[PDB]
Amino acid sequence: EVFNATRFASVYAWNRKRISNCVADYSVLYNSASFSTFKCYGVSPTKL
Amino acid sequence: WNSNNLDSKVGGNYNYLYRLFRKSNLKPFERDISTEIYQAGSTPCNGVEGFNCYFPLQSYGFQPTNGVGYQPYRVVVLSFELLHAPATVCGPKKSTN
Repeated sequence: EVFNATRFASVYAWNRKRISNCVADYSVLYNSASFSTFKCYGVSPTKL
Repeated sequence: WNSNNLDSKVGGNYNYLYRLFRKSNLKPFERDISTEIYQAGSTPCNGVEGFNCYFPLQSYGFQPTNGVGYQPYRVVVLSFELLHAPATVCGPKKSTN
């Protein structure tokens, strides 16, 4: 729902989401072949 | 040893780089002078860097106005092996008798 929703917020008051007591896989977020730009500083996108 | 006037330049330092992100680990007694771009999964660039490409050869930034932890340190490693040949300061010793 954070990615696919009916509408978003503005920049002066944006949505803040915390991921706690959960688990996910960042492998599906990389092979989507639908993103325009993808920058990931601080760590490698394939070794995080 | 620490160098305060040998490598400490005002306009930074770009002639010395260190590998940080490349996956190829340098084994001992080896050398690799290849300047490539780190590949992150898809889109292997290795010279046409862009989408999902990082610069592993990060710059140091040697400046004389920095702290003691950022000053350049000229490091020299001396490896060898034994039981093959002597040296000079070993000892002046020719055939005695």
